[PDB]
Amino acid sequence: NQYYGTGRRKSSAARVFIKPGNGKIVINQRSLEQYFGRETARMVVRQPLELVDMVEKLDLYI
Amino acid sequence: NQYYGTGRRKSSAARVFIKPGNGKIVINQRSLEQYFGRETARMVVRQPLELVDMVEKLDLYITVKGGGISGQAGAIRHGITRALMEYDESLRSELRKAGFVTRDARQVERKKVGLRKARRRPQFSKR
Amino acid sequence: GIEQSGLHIWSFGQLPESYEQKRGNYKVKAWPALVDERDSVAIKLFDNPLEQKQAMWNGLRRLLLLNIPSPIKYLHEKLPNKAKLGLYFNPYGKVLELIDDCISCGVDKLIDANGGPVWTEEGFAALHEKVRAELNDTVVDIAKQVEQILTAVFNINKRLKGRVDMTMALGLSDIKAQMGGLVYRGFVTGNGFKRLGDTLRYLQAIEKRLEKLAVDPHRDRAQMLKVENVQQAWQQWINKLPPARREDEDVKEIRWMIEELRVSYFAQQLGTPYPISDKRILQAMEQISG
Amino acid sequence: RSLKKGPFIDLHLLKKVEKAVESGDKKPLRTWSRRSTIFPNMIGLTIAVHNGRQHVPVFVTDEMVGHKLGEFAPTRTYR
Amino acid sequence: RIRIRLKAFDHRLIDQATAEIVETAKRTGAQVRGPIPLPTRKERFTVLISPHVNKDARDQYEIRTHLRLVDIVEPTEKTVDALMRLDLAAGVDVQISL
RNA sequence: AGGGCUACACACGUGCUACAAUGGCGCAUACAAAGAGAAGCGACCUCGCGAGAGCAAGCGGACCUCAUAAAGUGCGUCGUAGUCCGGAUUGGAGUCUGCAACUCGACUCCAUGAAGUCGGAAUCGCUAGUAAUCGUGGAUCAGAAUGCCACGGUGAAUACGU
Repeated sequence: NQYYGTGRRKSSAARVFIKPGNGKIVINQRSLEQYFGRETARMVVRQPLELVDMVEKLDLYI
Repeated sequence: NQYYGTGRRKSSAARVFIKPGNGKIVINQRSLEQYFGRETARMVVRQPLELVDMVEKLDLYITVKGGGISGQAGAIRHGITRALMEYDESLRSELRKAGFVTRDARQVERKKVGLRKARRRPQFSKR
Repeated sequence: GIEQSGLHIWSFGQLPESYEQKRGNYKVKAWPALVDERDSVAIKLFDNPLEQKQAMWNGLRRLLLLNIPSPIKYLHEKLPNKAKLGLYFNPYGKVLELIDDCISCGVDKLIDANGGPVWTEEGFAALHEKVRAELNDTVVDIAKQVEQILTAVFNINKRLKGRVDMTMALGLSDIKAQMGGLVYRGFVTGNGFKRLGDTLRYLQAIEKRLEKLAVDPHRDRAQMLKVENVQQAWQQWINKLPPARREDEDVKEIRWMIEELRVSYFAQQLGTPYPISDKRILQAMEQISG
Repeated sequence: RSLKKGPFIDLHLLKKVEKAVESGDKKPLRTWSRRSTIFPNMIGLTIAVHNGRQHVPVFVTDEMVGHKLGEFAPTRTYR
Repeated sequence: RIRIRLKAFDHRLIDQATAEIVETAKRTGAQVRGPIPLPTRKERFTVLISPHVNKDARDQYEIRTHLRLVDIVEPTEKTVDALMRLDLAAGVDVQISL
């Protein structure tokens, strides 16, 4: 029950793996609070989930 | 491989199953002499079978639901006259000629406003 | 002819543990047992001692309830009528078959307390006199505990039926599944005397689920994800086993392990007989995968 | 015929009747509640029941107690 | 196992409701039992049309409440999370019994 | 707040029930449709002769309840008698609703047993599932229908003709 998505930008690549959960997110084996320090980056990582209100339905290994 | 028909009548509808046999009839898991044999309409259920040939040489499991006694009997009647459709137009023609393939169109109709019943108007007085 | 039919009284003496004959060079083995006929008892041959034991067990229950002078009508007469209305809480409706099942749950409890099924008429009489002297009054506990578990079923039914929301209905579907797993046709003889208290604990956990359910789906959602994952693990593990290993008892306690896990998630004021976590269910399953 | 559980009286009529009979018969008691039932403590007393315009006085004997106040006061006057 | 019931006054509108429900259910799940129709609550009224006289001058009306069932068999969290927040129909209401 | 709208020498309207044997009564027995229900319909069990009462589920309802459809049929009986017809009226005693039933509810138990043996002048409705007859539900409504609106059962006769 593991599903796959990929994301590419200028010189970047992200692999994301979906679990049903409660709303925990881990990037590169650290939390997003000790990761990205800029709040609009927090906005752009939450905004797909916040658009379709699955924001605490799942967990996601990124 | 089973003769089948469905007949309808006033507030009633019947499912009839017929197979080649030797004369038995079963209505709602009961016998015809038990279910109509003590009152009227015990003969309308059988009579198309005596008019058509092979009167003994079939046997039939029939059921009927809804309506009263004569409505149920007429439903059985129309169901049988349909259910012999596997026997072809060679006897369907004379069956319609006797006038039995037609579904009866009569139903009890509604009470109206300002009327005691169907058409009986309350008494008109004083002119 | 040891193998007969229409039998009603243990005149068999020392019933054969095994049957053996010889044909030419080689022997032929079998296992004779009793058979329930719902009217009487028979004796039939079998080819496996375990299913022989089950068949003789069933026929012994039928023979015992026939030889005891009316424990069925005795318990019908002496049973409390408020308890009988608690039995009338049955969605199935019939109460006489429920009392039949509870008397059977008395009978296997007393046979287990006396040391299991025996082959001899002396053991038959030794168990029979005691189940006469004690069966008529030990099943009052079974009857009142079925009354209590039916009051639990009553309360959980009055919670599940009615105005329901889909955020509730996620939990209520699993509650329905647990209800179907626990209560069924003859559930008291289905689970046995040793598990009747544990089922009351299970319905206490079912009760304690709903207060957290009505205030927060999400914590309930995550814990039901945990239960769901161990449940699908249970299905995919128990469905690959050999068919005897799909019906044995040692593979049968893992459902009760999952129910104790449900207790350990939702109602820890009640407790479990032993500490249990998902790691413990998995170490159990790869421990007994064989 | 009526409530079995308690033949009816008005509360103020009950307390007026008690404060009349315990103090003795001294004044004809005027009242409106025809719905009330006559009791044995009322026997020998004089009541003045409303018929719509005035009060008809009634004396209370033994067999009054099976009947109510309203039967002894016609309000429709047919000549 | 999930008994989905719809009540409306407009049979057309409740067909577009049932079509949405059954199509989303087939889309993200399995084993629908179709849009089960039930006998309409056919509720009968008659009142007077004159304000004072004419007992025989009346008018007759009715309510046709249409019923539907769906009965999803597998209550999978995926398909119920899809079927929620997406029914959104104007003139129906919903029962979700177990 | 009470009374009155419910009175009474009378006249008229529309209906209900009868004057019976094509029936009255007892036992047994078969077949419908449609509608209602949450301050609601209210199973089952128990009490009473019953109205109902105690307990009390199920049912926001193709599930549960109202709900036993009744005329119909097979037996036994009455026997043409105001008669086992009809039930008015009246007396006692109760059941429910509602703060409360006298004016001024409905219903049940017992007892009573009118008038009435098919009705003048005249006059009404009805052309087929119709007339006639037999029950059932609803709205109003706490309680209150022989009223009104629906539902089905059996089931006609006659129409030459203007």
